[PDB]
Amino acid sequence: AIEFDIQESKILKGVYIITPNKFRDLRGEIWTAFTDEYLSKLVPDGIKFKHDKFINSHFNVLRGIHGDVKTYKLVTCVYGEVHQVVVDCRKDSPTYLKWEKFIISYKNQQLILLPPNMGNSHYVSSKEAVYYYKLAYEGEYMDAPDQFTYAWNDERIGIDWPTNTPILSDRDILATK
Amino acid sequence: AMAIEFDIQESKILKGVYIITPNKFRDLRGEIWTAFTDEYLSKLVPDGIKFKHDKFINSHFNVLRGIHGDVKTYKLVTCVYGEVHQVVVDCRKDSPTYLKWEKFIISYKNQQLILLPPNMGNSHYVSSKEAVYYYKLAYEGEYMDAPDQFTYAWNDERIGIDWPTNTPILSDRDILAT
Ligand SMILES: Nc1nc2c(ncn2[C@@H]2O[C@H](COP(=O)(O)OP(=O)(O)O)[C@@H](O)[C@H]2O)c(=O)[nH]1
Ligand SMILES: Nc1nc2c(ncn2[C@@H]2O[C@H](COP(=O)(O)OP(=O)(O)O)[C@@H](O)[C@H]2O)c(=O)[nH]1
Repeated sequence: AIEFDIQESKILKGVYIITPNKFRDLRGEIWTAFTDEYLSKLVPDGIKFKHDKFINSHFNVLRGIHGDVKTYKLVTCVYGEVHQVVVDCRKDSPTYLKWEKFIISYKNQQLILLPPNMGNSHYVSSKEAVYYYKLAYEGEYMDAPDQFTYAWNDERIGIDWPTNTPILSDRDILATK
Repeated sequence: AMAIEFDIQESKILKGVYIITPNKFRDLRGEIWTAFTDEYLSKLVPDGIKFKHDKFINSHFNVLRGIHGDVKTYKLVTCVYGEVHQVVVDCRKDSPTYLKWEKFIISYKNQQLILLPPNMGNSHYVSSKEAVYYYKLAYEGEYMDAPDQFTYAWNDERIGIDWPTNTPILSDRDILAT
């Protein structure tokens, strides 16, 4: 019954697009976002998905670009719509500072796996959105002080966003200067 | 850095059922919160049993789902968008509260995750326009799909659940139980 299509990105090595199946009828939809059996093999042995988070954001909010040295992230949108943008922040990568966009609609389920040293960002194109992500890492959670931040509009990255005037946290503003 | 926190209270009326309340960082952009960590919450289920399965149910207004359960699955349930009337039923025949129930009205204003042990009846009713229902499942071995689950009628008079309507939208499984 439960299934996952798993494709590697054609642009960024190590980034995977996971597409679950669902039971859909007129009443709504039911689906499995993760099982340990099918998806734990996306991260190397000894590192476990052990942390689930949600971000409720309003229209025109942009969060990013955030990353750290050890955390794998499995991300999606379970209500509304986001422009999810993954940035290659691995300095030893031949695609360093290239990016890939997924427009993730809660009607079309797509989970994106980001390895460590990748930049995570998203922009809310719907009225509200709910962003779900699982984190896999060893040891303590890497909070804001232990993360790096690239500016949402860094010209070296050149991300194509739907606006020039998003709503940004003070952290995400600070990175523009 | 606002630290990740969980308040954990046992239900005053159904032994073995826990109400988990996370903290949140709220600002003008919206909200960020942690629904689960292994470090804080794995101790809600006995040793050897792991939360290993995450599911979502997107439903419309007036949809009722339930009452579903099985012999071995622990469930950690909440609503991450909209509002549900979450109702837990004690389906443990040894229990002195067998077929009693407890309601939690769950939304982002009262962000609340409910832990159900095995042999408990899980149900919810969607009181908002749309809702997203998130739940984690902990169990050993294979997933228990619909044929290996029990079903009590949403309106079973022996249970006597107070729902906001007499005319919910029901799956054919949940109708069959009438
Ligand atoms: N792909 C997928 N299908 C699911 C999931 N959960 C439930 N279903 C399907 O939803 C269908 C309807 O569920 P339900 O009405 O409770 O039981 P049934 O009518 O007796 O099968 C079943 O065929 C399940 O296999 C899931 O996580 N993923
Ligand atoms: N309570 C809680 N706070 C969190 C969580 N995740 C992040 N935060 C906090 O949210 C705040 C805002 O993050 P952000 O604006 O991106 O970074 P900041 O501006 O440097 O604080 C920080 O203080 C984090 O510690 C969580 O799961 N729960």
